[PDB]
Amino acid sequence: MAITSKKIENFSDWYTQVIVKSELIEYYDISGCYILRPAAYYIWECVQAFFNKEIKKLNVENSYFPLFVTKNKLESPEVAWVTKYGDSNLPEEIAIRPTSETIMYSVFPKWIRSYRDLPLKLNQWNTVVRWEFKQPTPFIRTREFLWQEGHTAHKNEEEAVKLVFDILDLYRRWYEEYLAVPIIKGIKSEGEKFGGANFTSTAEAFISENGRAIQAATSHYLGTNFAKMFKIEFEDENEVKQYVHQTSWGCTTRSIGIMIMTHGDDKGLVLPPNVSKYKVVIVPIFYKTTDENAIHSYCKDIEKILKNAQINCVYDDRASYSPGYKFNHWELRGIPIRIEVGPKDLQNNSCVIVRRDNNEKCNVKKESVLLETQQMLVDIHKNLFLKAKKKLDDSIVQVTSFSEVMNALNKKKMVLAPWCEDIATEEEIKKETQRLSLNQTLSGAMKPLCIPLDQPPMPPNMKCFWSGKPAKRWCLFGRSY
Amino acid sequence: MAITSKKIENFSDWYTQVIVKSELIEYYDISGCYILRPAAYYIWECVQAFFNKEIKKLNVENSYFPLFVTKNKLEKEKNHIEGFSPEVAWVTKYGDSNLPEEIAIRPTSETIMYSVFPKWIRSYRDLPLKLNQWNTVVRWEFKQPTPFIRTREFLWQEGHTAHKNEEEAVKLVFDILDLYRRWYEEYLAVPIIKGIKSEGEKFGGANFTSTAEAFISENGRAIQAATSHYLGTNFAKMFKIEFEDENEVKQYVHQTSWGCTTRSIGIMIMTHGDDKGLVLPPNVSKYKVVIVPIFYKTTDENAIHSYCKDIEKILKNAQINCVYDDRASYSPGYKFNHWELRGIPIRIEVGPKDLQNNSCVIVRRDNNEKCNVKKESVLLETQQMLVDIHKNLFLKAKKKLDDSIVQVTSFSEVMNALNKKKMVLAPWCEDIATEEEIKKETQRLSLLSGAMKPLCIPLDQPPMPPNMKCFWSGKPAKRWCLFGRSY
Ligand SMILES: Cc1cc(N2CC[C@@](CO)(C3CC3)C2=O)cc(C(=O)NCc2cc(F)cc(-c3cnn(C)c3)c2)n1
Ligand SMILES: Cc1cc(N2CC[C@@](CO)(C3CC3)C2=O)cc(C(=O)NCc2cc(F)cc(-c3cnn(C)c3)c2)n1
Ligand code: PRO
Ligand code: PRO
Ligand SMILES: [Cl-]
Ligand SMILES: [Cl-]
Ligand SMILES: [Cl-]
Ligand SMILES: [Cl-]
Ligand SMILES: [Cl-]
Ligand SMILES: [Cl-]
Repeated sequence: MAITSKKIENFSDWYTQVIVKSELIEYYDISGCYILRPAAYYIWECVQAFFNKEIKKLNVENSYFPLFVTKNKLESPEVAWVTKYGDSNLPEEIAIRPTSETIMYSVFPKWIRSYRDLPLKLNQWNTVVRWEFKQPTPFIRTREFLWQEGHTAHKNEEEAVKLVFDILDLYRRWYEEYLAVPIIKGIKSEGEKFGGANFTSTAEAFISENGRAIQAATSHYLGTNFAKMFKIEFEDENEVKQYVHQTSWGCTTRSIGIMIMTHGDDKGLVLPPNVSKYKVVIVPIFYKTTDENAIHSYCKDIEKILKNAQINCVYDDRASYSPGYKFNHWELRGIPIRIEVGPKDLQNNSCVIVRRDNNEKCNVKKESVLLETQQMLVDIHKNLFLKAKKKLDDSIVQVTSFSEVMNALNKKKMVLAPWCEDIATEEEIKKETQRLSLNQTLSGAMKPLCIPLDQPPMPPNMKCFWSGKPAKRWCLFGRSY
Repeated sequence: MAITSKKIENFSDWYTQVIVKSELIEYYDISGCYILRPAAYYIWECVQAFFNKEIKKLNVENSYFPLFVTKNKLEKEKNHIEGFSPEVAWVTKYGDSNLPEEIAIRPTSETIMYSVFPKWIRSYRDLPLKLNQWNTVVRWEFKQPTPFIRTREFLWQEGHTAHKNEEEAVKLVFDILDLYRRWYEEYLAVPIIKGIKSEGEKFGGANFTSTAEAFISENGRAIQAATSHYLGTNFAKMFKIEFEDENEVKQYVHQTSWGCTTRSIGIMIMTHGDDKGLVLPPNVSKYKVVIVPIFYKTTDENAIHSYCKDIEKILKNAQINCVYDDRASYSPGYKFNHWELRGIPIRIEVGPKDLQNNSCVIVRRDNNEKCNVKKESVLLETQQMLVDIHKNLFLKAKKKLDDSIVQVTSFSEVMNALNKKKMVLAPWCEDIATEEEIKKETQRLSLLSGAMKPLCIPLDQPPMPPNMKCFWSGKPAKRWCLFGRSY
């Protein structure tokens, strides 16, 4: 099979082709739900192992809360409602969790009585259902998805904010160190922040081949807002009752999606080594051999070296298929490294190592196969990240006025604009960009993506690019998913 | 807090007290749904790690399939529908909107996965297909629930394979069965009986169902611990999962299915828990050791603090998780009880008298046996203790299992065995019609249901005399079968 749509030219078709033909995703007769085949679920398992290791160092503990919330306890136009079991009607409808704030925070008071019960730090690896009737995009925007949601309660605001930003850096490492994707850290505007949050912090990603931003992960400071709604109070060290200061943070399998859209090429899936089940595929070339079993033994001992070094590989000894067919088979599926061994290189005690990301063929003696493999795996990651980073940073153009924006938006860029952050302007900007875009399947609108944590200098009397009023801060704007 | 009910005299109240006060579960606003607090979810995490690494050796791969299924796919089922229909949860409203196309929450994932299996299996070159899911399922039963054991929503793994013939599939069925035995014995220290299920108790649509059964001798109740089904070609015919074999002729795949749930946690709790509360196998306790200081007005409290922090660092540099209970507001005895309630396998006490000797007291949660260890060896003895505790928990458990089986030849022996909280081993003709007769008559003579059901036909069969009759019908007995009250 082959990718018959160029990514730069027909992005959404390239994407569906890649995710189905690499065996990541299978479509399902309920739209917005997709089957995660082994190759994608493996990526999820990897980032889950990493994130678990890292949040246990923050003393977060894993737990599992129910899938169902009662109607009253959810007081939304996006929720699947259960009503019957078999043919009998439920006494009252129950909702499938779209998020678990109201499921968890209504039992938090049974656990929190005094300052000696804090901080409470829980995490869930679960599934949520968000039944939006807009159009789905696999991984990026789906009605059922896997995620992790963490929730903490602290005795004050300093501890809670510190954790919000510790989690945000763990999300940075999740994307950069495992998915080789660079992200922009920022604060969400108050029109786009989480409902009930004090502030929402965020990591944003950008798909430059189609000009779209994607929110990669979120860490919210809820403050005492949910504490006052659910009366989560505690006796402090002065016998005074106080409200807990709360955080919640989440990340979903959308991350896999962002990864595919960043590194994928026209040959197919390109996988960062850390998240590929097979890091190496060994492909024999049997033509012109003198001892087929010698080629077998040679490949199998390369295999033994690698997995004795904890490097998982597959030996593709299928006899019917040409070497070229197998090269394409494993390239499509994103295996980062291929080892070719033909009769000349058994004669030389060498083998050819091929990097998936640049297709550079390299002749290495077998004596240093492992070392070279390990080095290349590391370098593959570096290069995937670096290529992505420059692509990200060449996608942001600073503008001082709205008149420069549409042009920048039509070259598939993000605008860094000085903004007064007044909430009424978010919708005005969205509709104006929406109407101007209506002149050549997803939305033309431009929205605040985030106020970046790393700020350029604000010149003295800088006017807001939309309002003409004093500009509060620099904000990223762009089309998104 | 403490356990005020004795396991042997009020089992159900003992159980609810233990699971709540050890901070294992929390009760939820919706009946039959429970919160798994960190201590129980940790056990789930451990057995999941172990099972993942074992099934990956069998070349099973993890996957994730949707939570929902249309009626179209769920009714391709011939007898699967008979088995699961009244407990299926139905989603009818979406936001603020009822749409005709109502969808069901998975009670099990056969009809979800097998509906796409034909797309992935075309040739013998595609076989075997081996998939596993860690997920949640919903079985909304009208009967009243039991935390861990019978819940309306529960966590599990479900594994599903397809093979080119019967030999491969049956071999995998029993390899998975032994992985389940290892789950229970090596991690939960719970002995199980391997067996084959009766025809009336086997999974709907399965050719045969193999099973591990556990028994709670303190209330005479059997609990099905895990199952491994050989589905043969039943689901393959009904879902048209065919493949071209080596001669280019269509065949049906031979399928297996196997599952195990958070029920195992409950089984563990019911096996080892005692009147002091939870008793955890060390493999599934987050903390292996709790250090409690003992303060007497003879020595500096800071010297004891330093000593315990030394011990804690010794243990944590050896990858043994511990906790030093430094809390100044509570007595040592309070801490003893606090941590015995929560099932920590080992407690280390240091006071003045073992600080003077560079030693400490090591106490085992399973038998309260105390040891006096010099500091320089704490580590290794702790290590050995952790192993021995596990084996003790297993061995004790096994013998209460072996003493709980009464072998009978006549129904006249049955009630006296059931009312003495045993399961019976009885010669049985295995005709499906007799299962309901037995259930009803044992319910009617008992004072949770009093019925005894067929549990398993054990793989280990005692010899069967040539003219032995079925204990219930008088017809020639075929095999020995375990009967008991259950959950
Ligand atoms: C996979 C995924 C991840 C996240 N989220 C949430 C934010 C964040 C950022 O980190 C997070 C951790 C919590 C991200 O991961 C949100 C959705 C989602 O909203 N689903 C419902 C749905 C279904 C549908 F068919 C279509 C649309 C839809 C809406 N507009 N358009 C053009 C299409 C929406 N889905
Ligand atoms: C945790 C769990 C595990 C398993 N399963 C099934 C077998 C096995 C072990 O082989 C497995 C698949 C792998 C086990 O784990 C089945 C249930 C369950 O049937 N839930 C519904 C329910 C809810 C309710 F409130 C009450 C009752 C009910 C029915 N009778 N009584 C007296 C009470 C049932 N629950
Ligand atoms: O949906 C969200 O953004 C928050 C964060 C994780 C849990 N709920
Ligand atoms: O419920 C059961 O018993 C089978 C085995 C796992 C999937 N379905
Ligand atoms: Cl892993
Ligand atoms: Cl705490
Ligand atoms: Cl292969
Ligand atoms: Cl195929
Ligand atoms: Cl403590
Ligand atoms: Cl037996």
